[PDB]
Amino acid sequence: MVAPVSKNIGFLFLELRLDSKQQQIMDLVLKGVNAVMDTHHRNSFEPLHRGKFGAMKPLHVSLSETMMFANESELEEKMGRIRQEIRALECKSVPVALSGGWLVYENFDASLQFLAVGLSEPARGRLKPVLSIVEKYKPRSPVSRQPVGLNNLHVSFGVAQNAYLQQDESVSRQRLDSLRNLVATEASDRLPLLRANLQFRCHELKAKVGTSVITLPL
Ligand SMILES: O=c1ccn([C@@H]2O[C@H](COP(=O)(O)O)[C@@H](O)[C@H]2O)c(=O)[nH]1
Repeated sequence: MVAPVSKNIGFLFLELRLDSKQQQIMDLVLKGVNAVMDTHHRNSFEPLHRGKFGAMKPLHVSLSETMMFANESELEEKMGRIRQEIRALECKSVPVALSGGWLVYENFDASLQFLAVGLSEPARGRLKPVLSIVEKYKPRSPVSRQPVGLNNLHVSFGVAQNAYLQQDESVSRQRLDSLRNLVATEASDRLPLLRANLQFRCHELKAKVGTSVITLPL
């Protein structure tokens, strides 16, 4: 069939649309990181804020794991109840800001390594009511190995292929840990610039509902 996996799946997130200045800042930051990757013969991080023809692509804050409901109608009803419960909050908007240094997250099959920065403490705190609403409605049997919560809220800014994906797991983990050290020690000088400028106020959430993306106003 068509989309047999994604038909019952929902996922909640914040959409971060970069203005022209934020785009230029991320161009500059990632160019400096990738110069360091070149120097050290590592894979480069593809910038996540630009697509084909340099078209701007929004970044995101994931707010839920991949949620697999019993059928498509249950997915749509639960997403609608999340939409209403989020509207019912006093929240007119949620702020997004980052703090700390570079983090590198591996995806579920270790093929991709995401260069990211964690959300600042007040930004994570403002999302706790939203995260509670998600926890109330998510399916009890998870299909993701990585749950999404206050402890790992982040924005990813670039993504590299794991060159050691098909090597021994110990070799790949050693290369990932030295990569984490490498970007932190050698490619951190523009993080104050990134943290000062990659700040957002979101007036709505987004959800992937099956194959579609819908908007949940605050
Ligand atoms: O604590 C975490 C949180 C997320 N991820 C992974 O980081 C990737 C980037 O997620 P995101 O930036 O799209 O939210 C995803 O593959 C996710 O599974 C982790 O490895 N650990």
